[PDB]
Amino acid sequence: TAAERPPEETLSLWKGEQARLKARVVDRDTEAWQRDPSFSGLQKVGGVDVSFVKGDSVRACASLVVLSYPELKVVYEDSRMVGLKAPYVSGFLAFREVPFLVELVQRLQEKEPDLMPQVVLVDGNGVLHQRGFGVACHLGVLTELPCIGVAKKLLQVDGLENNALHKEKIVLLQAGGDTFPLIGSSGTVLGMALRSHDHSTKPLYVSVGHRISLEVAVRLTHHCCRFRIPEPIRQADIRSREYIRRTLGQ
Amino acid sequence: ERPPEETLSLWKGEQARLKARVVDRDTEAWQRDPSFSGLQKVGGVDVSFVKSVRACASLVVLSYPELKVVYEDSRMVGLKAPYVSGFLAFREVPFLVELVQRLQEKEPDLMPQVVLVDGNGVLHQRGFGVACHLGVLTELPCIGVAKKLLQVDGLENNALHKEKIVLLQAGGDTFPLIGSSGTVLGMALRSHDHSTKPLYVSVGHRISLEVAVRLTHHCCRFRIPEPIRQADIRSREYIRRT
Repeated sequence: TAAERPPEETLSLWKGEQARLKARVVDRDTEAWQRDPSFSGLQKVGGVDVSFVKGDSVRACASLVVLSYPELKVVYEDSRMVGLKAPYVSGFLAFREVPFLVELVQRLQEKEPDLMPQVVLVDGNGVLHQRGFGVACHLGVLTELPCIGVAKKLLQVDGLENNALHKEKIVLLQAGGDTFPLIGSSGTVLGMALRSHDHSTKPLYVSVGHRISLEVAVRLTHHCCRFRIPEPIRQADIRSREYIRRTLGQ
Repeated sequence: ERPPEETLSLWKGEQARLKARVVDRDTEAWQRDPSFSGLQKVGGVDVSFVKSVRACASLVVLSYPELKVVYEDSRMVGLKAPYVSGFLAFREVPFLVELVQRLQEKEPDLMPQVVLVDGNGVLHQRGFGVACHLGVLTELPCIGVAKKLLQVDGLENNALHKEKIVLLQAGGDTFPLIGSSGTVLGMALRSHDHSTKPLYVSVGHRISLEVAVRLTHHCCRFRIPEPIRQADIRSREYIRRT
């Protein structure tokens, strides 16, 4: 039943919790380094990942890393095998993994409180979401850490579509740092498509999680990119997959 | 790990004995045909080893020129010989032979007219790589296809060698691998237009080098020749079906 889709009875409660927690999202900058032209004052950037074991519908590995800024060197790392309770359901990602991420942050607080990250990059959307409250917002509100949503595929919500027009806009992205906005049918700006480095063509889709503005989230994500995937998320995923490989006796 | 020297010494002796049976010229009418008219069946083999000792050996037969799979067989194999460069056949050739015998017993009309092998033929420490070994034990024509240069008889993947690779610009372009002896051990082959890393092609058995290289090029939809690529896909897929 860990792989079984939750009943509608359960999904409705999850929608209720998302609406409750959404009132606490802060979609502007609240940190001094975020208003600094060079992010002076930013020293620690977090990244998270949860990799789900390929045969097990029951095993996953959750990882948290903290990187120095601007050097992007790993100064803290933690991976844990966890037991899954819910499958992937689009729009409800937080409910299969956010408790593991929260526990990772609490373990950091108990073990190395001086390495608490000043912002966390999350593998998943923030406000670009069926109900405006994706996993990056969910983590932000439960920890009160600033959070950025970094997605690798476009969530087709509020009129967004990976159609021919969208693919043309991607072709128009010519260098790392170039962007185009993700606009809902309401006209609201849900996020930005970002070409993350010169030698990638598939963009990241960046949205606000918590306690950050969209322009700052985009700039910082760009600055964290040595490859397509931002180094905090990339290093977390590397560790999750390595730990799974070791656990699976290899 | 590595086998004792007494064992490698016996294996070198065996390689020398069998090498006398290698035929390094064309013996099939389709081989001298400008289009390989008469060639209908091209085999490929692969043996994938999980780094316990479990491994999977696969044989495919493809139609020519269409390169469609007409026969496939994947067998879990269980022997424990380690990889020793120059002695590859001694960890896998009996299982390749057994695949060929299974084809003969099950679909004798699909027996391949030539087999592409992942590993060298005469490009080898003692002139008798796994592709020759398979050729002599089955008497099928065999082509050795390697992805890295075996540094033997003075061949070296140095800057000079890397300059020649840069000069390979189109699928089908080649340069010969000339040993310090003056012997031509094989050819470097740019196997298609959108790959820069060459294949190293050598004679296994009952084929000339010029025919082996041309046929290998014709079997390449991607960098790796389609018979080998399809056997490898099946070995890994079979293993993943743990």
